[PDB]
Amino acid sequence: IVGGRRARPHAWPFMVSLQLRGGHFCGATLIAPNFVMSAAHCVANVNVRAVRVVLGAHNLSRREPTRQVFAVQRIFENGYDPVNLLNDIVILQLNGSATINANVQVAQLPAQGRRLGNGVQCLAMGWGLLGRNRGIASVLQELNVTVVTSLCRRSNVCTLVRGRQAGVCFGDSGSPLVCNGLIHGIASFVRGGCASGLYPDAFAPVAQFVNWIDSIIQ
Amino acid sequence: KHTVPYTISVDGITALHRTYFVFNKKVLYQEIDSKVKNELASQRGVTTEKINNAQTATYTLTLNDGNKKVVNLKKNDDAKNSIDPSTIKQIQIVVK
Ligand SMILES: *[C@@H]1O[C@H](CO[C@H]2O[C@@H](C)[C@@H](O)[C@@H](O)[C@@H]2O)[C@@H](O[C@@H]2O[C@H](CO)[C@@H](O[C@@H]3O[C@H](CO)[C@@H](O)[C@H](O)[C@@H]3O)[C@H](O)[C@H]2NC(C)=O)[C@H](O)[C@H]1NC(C)=O
Ligand SMILES: *[C@@H]1O[C@H](CO[C@H]2O[C@@H](C)[C@@H](O)[C@@H](O)[C@@H]2O)[C@@H](O[C@@H]2O[C@H](CO)[C@@H](O[C@@H]3O[C@H](CO)[C@@H](O)[C@H](O)[C@@H]3O)[C@H](O)[C@H]2NC(C)=O)[C@H](O)[C@H]1NC(C)=O
Repeated sequence: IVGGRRARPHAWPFMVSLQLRGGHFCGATLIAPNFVMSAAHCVANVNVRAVRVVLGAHNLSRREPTRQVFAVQRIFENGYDPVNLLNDIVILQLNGSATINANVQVAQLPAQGRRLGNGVQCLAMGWGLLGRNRGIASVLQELNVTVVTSLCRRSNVCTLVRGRQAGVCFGDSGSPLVCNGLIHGIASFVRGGCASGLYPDAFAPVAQFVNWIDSIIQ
Repeated sequence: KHTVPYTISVDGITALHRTYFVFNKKVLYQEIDSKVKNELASQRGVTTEKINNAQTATYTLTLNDGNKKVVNLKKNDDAKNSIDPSTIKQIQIVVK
């Protein structure tokens, strides 16, 4: 997240870190005790058995007893197209069920088909780069953004910070976009580099996939 | 064991996952080309034809000294040349 602020510790207990070799590479969202939701491009051709699903984290540079760690048992997808990053969403079944507590909770999703208009105020978050050509954050970051439709495909939810250069950046893929308490987006891609102040950030539109998500997580 | 972050932009679109190449002990540029082209195909479905029909298709090494080397994915005259992988800071792969 470029141009954001540190989140309060465990402010967003559904926030997940996906790690390979002890390094964060993508975010995810806890949507059931044994399921997380992320971007399909995060796991499309990786060593899945090595992925660690880290719940209850806040500061990736500290040892944290609040954490619960799981493995990926199964990958569910729905028409992912890597050429154009369409339907960039995956549901990952865990090898166990999280214990719900103060630091680990499931997110709430919108109703199928619900579309957000221009100007809706949302919050983006993640452990991605703090600047361009940067390194991963230590502390979870958050960022006030606004939904926009200009330069956005109907198959995406797009957001912008008006008046300054701020936005999601590498390592933020897979992280939730929260809008009035509900997860409406999964961070997917940027155009013109991170925090261009020109192109909006693009998220996979969670509300278009809710019936499918529900059929998997019950 | 040196790790080098890289990004891929195709038709302006850049996926946001944090990705590294893992390699002191020099390698041929060809070894880097193979990995770059394979990940272009693996991550964004970019084919040999897409590369050949793009206006531009390159990857740029940003070195730790601050210099930048542009490698053409169409033509790599430096394929058989060598480079110290530990001198590389990041790689920007760009097809459009
Ligand atoms: C769901 O998966 C997690 C993730 O662990 C993965 O790690 C690989 C290597 C594989 O062996 C398998 O365990 C998982 O795919 C499991 O968490 C791990 O569980 C094991 C054993 O329960 C732990 O091993 C222990 O580690 C310490 C040293 O760190 C040893 O001294 C112990 O003797 C013991 O071997 C390991 O610490 C756990 N890893 C993490 C990151 O927590 C989890 O058990 C599993 N859950 C279910 C229900 O299957
Ligand atoms: C930057 O974002 C935060 C949080 O945004 C998230 O939370 C909600 C409110 C919404 O924006 C949503 O899309 C995201 O889920 C904003 O913090 C919130 O600000 C309001 C007041 O401005 C807080 O007060 C609450 O709202 C009503 C009126 O709206 C008040 O009467 C009550 O006092 C009530 O407490 C609200 O608690 C905050 N929400 C959280 C989670 O902290 C923040 O305002 C925004 N910054 C700017 C400049 O817009």
